[PDB]
Amino acid sequence: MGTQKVTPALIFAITVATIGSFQFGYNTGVINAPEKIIKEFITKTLTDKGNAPPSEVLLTSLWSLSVAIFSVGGMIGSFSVGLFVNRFGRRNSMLIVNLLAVTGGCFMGLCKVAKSVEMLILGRLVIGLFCGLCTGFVPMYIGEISPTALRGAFGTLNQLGIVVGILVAQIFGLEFILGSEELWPLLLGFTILPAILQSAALPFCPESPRFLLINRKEEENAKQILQRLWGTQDVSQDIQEMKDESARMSQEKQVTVLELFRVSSYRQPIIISIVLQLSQQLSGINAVFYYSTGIFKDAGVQEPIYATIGAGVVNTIFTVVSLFLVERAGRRTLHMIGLGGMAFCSTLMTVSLLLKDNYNGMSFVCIGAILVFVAFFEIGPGPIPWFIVAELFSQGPRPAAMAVAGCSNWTSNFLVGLLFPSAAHYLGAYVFIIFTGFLITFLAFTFFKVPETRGRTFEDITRAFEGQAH
Ligand SMILES: CCCCCCCC/C=C/CCCCCCCC(=O)OC[C@H](O)CO
Ligand SMILES: CCCCCCCC/C=C\CCCCCCCC(=O)OC[C@H](O)CO
Ligand SMILES: CCCCCCCC/C=C\CCCCCCCC(=O)OC[C@H](O)CO
Ligand SMILES: OC[C@H]1O[C@H](O)[C@H](O)[C@@H](O)[C@@H]1O
Repeated sequence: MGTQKVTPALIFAITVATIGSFQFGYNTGVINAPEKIIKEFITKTLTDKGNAPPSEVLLTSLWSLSVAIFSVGGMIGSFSVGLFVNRFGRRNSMLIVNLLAVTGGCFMGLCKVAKSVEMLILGRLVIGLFCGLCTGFVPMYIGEISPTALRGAFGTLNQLGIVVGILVAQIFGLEFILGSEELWPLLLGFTILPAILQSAALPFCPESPRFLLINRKEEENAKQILQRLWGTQDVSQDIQEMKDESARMSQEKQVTVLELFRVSSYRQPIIISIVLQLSQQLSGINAVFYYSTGIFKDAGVQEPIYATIGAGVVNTIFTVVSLFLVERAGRRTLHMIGLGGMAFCSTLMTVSLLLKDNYNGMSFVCIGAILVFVAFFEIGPGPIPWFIVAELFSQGPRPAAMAVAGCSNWTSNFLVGLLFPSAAHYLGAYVFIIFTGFLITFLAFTFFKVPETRGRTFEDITRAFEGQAH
């Protein structure tokens, strides 16, 4: 660190940014607990308007739309990240898009009194747009304001906000909290509250000093930001690194999404970036999490909701473990340990489910395998893919790269949700071997192809890719 310090100003800026992370986690998790209540809302709304009651097929299809349109919004929003952050700045983009959060939140909060299934769906779409933007904005901002020596640790706070968001959503989802037939619209509308808090705090957060110096050529203002954030007058090493990046950006053509795949020095890190997002989603994490309640039930958990909240707690604990290890073990090591551990547990899910009707003891192995799967997920594959894309690129290509990588993350999530039910229908317990196959494939990819980013400047990493390309 040298004379660099973790100041209250720095902790403030990072924590305020991760309110967006919290929003992504909350909106991801919140819809699941009130599924039956929301289906009753859809039924009653259709018949209140005079229609025939929907079949189970239509209810399932409208429920699935309500859930999945969030991912569609996220695909669009994440892909749009580059547009916003280069035009408005990183801090200013986070401020502006809270208009989407409050709007989507109000649509969801008002859909019941408006007796409108359309408003629920529109609300989920709009909050999806917002969350997709957040998943790119937050690790970018944190990556650009963090001291290099702590960039991974601070990057992991993005995922910590996400898993805290999921857990709070699960806890609120309880029937005696906000998950009642009465108040479920408030469960959804809750997302307006972190938006108001974040929006009030964001003006007092600095704009990215990298955006200021490199994109806007405001060296003096950037230097003063760093000096305050890092609690030291001496920031020459970092300013000169940014000036090197400014020279680079001035010497490279304006970056487009398509160019990322055409240029060898860009194609290596964008393929790494995309494959790392795939390793996160094609792990099956959201399928395992969503369907955990039913799997727990089938293995004999009498009160499955408590096991799923237990998973949410494990989810949080091991994100904190990752936080404390990622600068020591490095990104490569934690990502590989997580992928390998998940491959073991997903295989054990298949084996235990195949055996449990003959050997009941294997029921408990199944329950344990899901919990340990989540633990290994958060050791690396949860936190690292979101922030590592910021690390793999210099200032110029970073927004387009995070747009592409973030979109690939949301899109692969969408595909898992779309295809998993059919795959499970044909393969039964063997469906989890599909995730095992991906996990192993990406474990091999990570070992051979993913560079260690810990403690390295963006310019260091970029020069290394150019050297490999040459
Ligand atoms: C202007 C007044 C505003 C209205 C008042 C509303 C406050 C009540 C709702 C709070 C949402 C809770 C926000 C939770 C955000 C947590 C961020 C996070 O999870 O941080 C992870 C890690 O700590 C990163 O440092
Ligand atoms: C009504 C009787 C109770 C039965 C139900 C109790 C289970 C509720 C808690 C957690 C479920 C997991 C949700 C939190 C994690 C979300 C994982 C996820 O990926 O959710 C996406 C899914 O498509 C959704 O949108
Ligand atoms: C009707 C039978 C067809 C099957 C069901 C209909 C299709 C569902 C499609 C996608 C669901 C994806 C769930 C969306 C919520 C997950 C949000 C999330 O946490 O991830 C976002 C992104 O992946 C960053 O990680
Ligand atoms: O903790 C689970 C969450 O981890 C990561 O943030 C994923 O991007 C998200 O899809 C998942 O729901």
